[PDB]
Amino acid sequence: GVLNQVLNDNIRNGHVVNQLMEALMQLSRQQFPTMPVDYKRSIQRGILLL
Amino acid sequence: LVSTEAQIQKMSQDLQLEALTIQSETQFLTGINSQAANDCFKTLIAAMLS
Repeated sequence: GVLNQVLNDNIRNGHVVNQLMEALMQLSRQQFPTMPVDYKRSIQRGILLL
Repeated sequence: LVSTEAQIQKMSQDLQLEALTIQSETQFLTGINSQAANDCFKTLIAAMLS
């Protein structure tokens, strides 16, 4: 009898995070051609923290 | 305008200014104030008209 704002039921059971991490690890393995290595290092360390 | 320190700090962290070593990259911070920006803005346009 009451309205509700329900989630997807593929999010409640955390699976999308696997897609996410796979994409992120790919992005880590890529180079930053235009930029130095230290910036890349900083970014990927910040990604490893999480 | 953007604040000078708020942008310069981003620039500074992007450049990773090592203390010991001498660098050409400190000189890039020379003359970054406003009142020169306005000076150029007032010089260029008047020149293009004249």
